[PDB]
Amino acid sequence: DHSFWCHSQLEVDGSQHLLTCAFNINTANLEFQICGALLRVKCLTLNKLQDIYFIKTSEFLLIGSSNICVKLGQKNLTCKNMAINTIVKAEAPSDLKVVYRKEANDFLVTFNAPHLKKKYLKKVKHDVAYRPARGESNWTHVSLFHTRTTIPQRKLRPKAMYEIKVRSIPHNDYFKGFWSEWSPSSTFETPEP
Amino acid sequence: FSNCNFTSITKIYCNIIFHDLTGDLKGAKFEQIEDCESKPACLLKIEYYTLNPIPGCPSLPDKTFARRTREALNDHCPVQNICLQQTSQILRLWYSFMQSP
Amino acid sequence: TVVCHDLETVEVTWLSLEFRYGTGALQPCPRYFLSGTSGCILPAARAGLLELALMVFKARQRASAWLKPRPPWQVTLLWTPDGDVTVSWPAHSYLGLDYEVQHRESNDDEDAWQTTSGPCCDLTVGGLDPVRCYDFRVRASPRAAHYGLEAQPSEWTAVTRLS
Repeated sequence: DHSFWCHSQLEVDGSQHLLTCAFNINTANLEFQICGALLRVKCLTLNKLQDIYFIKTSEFLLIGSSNICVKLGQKNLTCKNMAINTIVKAEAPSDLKVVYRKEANDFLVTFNAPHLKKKYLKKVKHDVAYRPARGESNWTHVSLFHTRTTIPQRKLRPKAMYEIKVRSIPHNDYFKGFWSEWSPSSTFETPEP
Repeated sequence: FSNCNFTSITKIYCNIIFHDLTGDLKGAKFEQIEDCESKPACLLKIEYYTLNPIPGCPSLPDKTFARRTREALNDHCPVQNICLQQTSQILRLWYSFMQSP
Repeated sequence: TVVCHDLETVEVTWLSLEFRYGTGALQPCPRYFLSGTSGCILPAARAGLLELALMVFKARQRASAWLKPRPPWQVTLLWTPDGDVTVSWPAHSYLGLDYEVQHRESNDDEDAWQTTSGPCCDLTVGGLDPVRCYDFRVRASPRAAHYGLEAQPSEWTAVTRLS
């Protein structure tokens, strides 16, 4: 099986878009080529970096499907058809912060949603996950479309350290794709009751 | 253009071409000349303004918003001041497209 | 200033005003705003270009270019078993609106409003505490790509309190 995955990311370091692909081994003389649904060119060849392949470009039409092919000289080993606009990986949120509010007896969780400042995919659904840092527990998840939420004190054990993190996924009637990477985990402590 | 998939074209416009158009205009605005009262009729005008070059802005059909417009129609239909002026005209026909039955 | 109220009327505020739709004959304001002129109200047409002449002032746009919708008529709040709150409202009689739903803890400030957006005619607000009280308010916001950048959102609805 020479199966592979790809995801796109819109407006990474400017107006340019990022395409990333990688194999599910050895990259012996193997190259990735994308053809179709580009603005000024017929095809592009991705740039190899360690175990992954990527291209940063302004050439994506974001309309229609492309053929992504693993090639050796000119032989197609495997080709898959996919639309750049349907494999969009969201950017992870940042500046995750937790503040204990004694008067409200709760924890205020905040983070920044980078898509808000972007042009094409501005709206994502967020997934905040938290659990005690020590021991085995099922993560509690909270689904949001906004960038603050609260956790009631009573919902948590007292005098314990919690781990918390957040991720995002596209929420758009045209752009579709994948969960972002998790943000870095923050930790916070609950006081005595 | 009466047989075009207007729903698909709308999604491409709303999520891409619109942003491309407003991005190029950068707040600049003018006045329109002609309007339209139906989606097929609006698409016809939009296509004409977008993909036919005009004196003073020959590169218009090669702009990103224009190429994307061309691809959307294909897929779903069976002097800097001059460039900006035309872009404003095109944008306002889209508004008419969006508001028309 | 020019405002097209809910695609029903166009209200112009500043003199004498003439107007026409299309390329027909200019017509006088049917009902001037007079002091005791300060402005004019005229009918909105869903199609055709509205030309305004106050020449001391000129404009030429679809009436919808200045769209300010009426606020949503009545907001409903329904706690779901998920722990989410579904906010819903009646649809406008025309397309091209986004709705902004704001909420905040009922004890909180006027600077503590959280916003979410979506199309008609409902959306979900998650992560709220079931034992706390929340204030909700809604306004309709014309989509830039639909009506242009000269359109503006409605006033907020009166607060609706959830327990």
